[PDB]
Amino acid sequence: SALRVGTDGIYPPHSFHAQDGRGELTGFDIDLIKEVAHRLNLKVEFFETAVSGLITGLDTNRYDVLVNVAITPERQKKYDFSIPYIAHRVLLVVRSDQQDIRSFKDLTDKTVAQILGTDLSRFAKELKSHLVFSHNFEQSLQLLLSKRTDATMIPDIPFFNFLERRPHDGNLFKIADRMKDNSAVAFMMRKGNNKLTRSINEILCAIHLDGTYKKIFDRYFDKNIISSVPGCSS
Amino acid sequence: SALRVGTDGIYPPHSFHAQDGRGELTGFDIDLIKEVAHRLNLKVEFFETAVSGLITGLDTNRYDVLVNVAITPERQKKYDFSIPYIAHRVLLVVRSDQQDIRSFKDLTDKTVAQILGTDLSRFAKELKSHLVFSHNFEQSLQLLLSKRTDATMIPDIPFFNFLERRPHDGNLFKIADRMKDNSAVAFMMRKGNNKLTRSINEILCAIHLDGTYKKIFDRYFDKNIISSVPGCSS
Repeated sequence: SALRVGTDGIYPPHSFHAQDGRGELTGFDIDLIKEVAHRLNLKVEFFETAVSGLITGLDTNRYDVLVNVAITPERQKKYDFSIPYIAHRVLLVVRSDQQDIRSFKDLTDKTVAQILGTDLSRFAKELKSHLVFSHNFEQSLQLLLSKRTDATMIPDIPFFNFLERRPHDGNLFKIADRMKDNSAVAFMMRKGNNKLTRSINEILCAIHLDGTYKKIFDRYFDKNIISSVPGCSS
Repeated sequence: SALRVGTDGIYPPHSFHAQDGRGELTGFDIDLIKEVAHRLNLKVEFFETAVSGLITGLDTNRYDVLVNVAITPERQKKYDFSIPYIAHRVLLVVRSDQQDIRSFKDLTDKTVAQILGTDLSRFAKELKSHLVFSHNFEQSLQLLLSKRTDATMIPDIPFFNFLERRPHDGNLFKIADRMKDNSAVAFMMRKGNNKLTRSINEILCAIHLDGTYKKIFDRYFDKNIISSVPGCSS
């Protein structure tokens, strides 16, 4: 009777602690999965783990659901996904006065802040960038400001949240490039609980249809900048 | 050897026969499921079936996949769905001379063309319209133009396709209302069909990532008018 959810609560606006990190867990993905659980007549339990350990807790049955996971073919082979519930676009962020980075290709031989254990850290490695590993988005941006790194590839959702919380810091950063396509994000689960997946999917449609999706979406994000996914019918 | 696909082949641009009905099946959804099948090393076999029998056909095990199905919570209770591959927006279309229909609510006691067996048919009956049953979108619009009905609730994809083929007719119609959300569209399967579903999903991700999705989409649709879904990551 519990839905067990793994997350790292240092990632606003997805998953963070209220009162500048001192209070209860909150965020878009948190609110959404809690609403799902309640509609399934389940209590939600959260577990907080460093990002580089999130998948292994799922693998070893410490919890059942991971939030905010980008869908990839390798993941689809090994895990089950909900229907997508938001999308992000990857941005190439540099200091506002940087002049030698105009594309993802220019990251070769440059120093780049990425989160250990992520797909973007692997892409940076494959580009022959020089990586400095950060604990989260905030730290990636701070490494860029301090000049430890010259760039960071960061999804739009957290970057724009950063700009809303710290608008006077905005002038220190610019977007040099961005991926041509966005990427679907879903809840990720172990293979072999079709029943749970379908139930989550069903409730997600209901949440779109009665306006609850929009209410949770508008609590965290600006619809002029961040993409939603399509709604449902019936 | 074969992927068995049910479709109704009088629905451009989704599924239709080349050379004015005489040639091969083609269309956005057709090309896409053929490309999926191809990457799975399967031959495709199409079972042409009227809209009113598409979902019952699937119940009846006459084929394994249905194309171009809107996701709804009732459907997700009973069937499996792939991740969404396109979205449509339901429009309320009337003649440009109509004076008394300004919302979906105004369809009570009006005569409306809808297709037997669809959610929009059911909606029309709930509103207490008088229903004139159409056999496809083309006939829904012709019933409207001929004044045998005063409205049809129709998705944007086929409506704009109609205008594209009749480039001087835009002024014969107006959109009086539209649903507040667009609607996710996916492949539908019998429940239990979890390995086929996974396979289709991994393949859909691949098609987005290598640009093939964009290629098929641009073949049929104007991206300034029709919504796509998010891409994937790797």
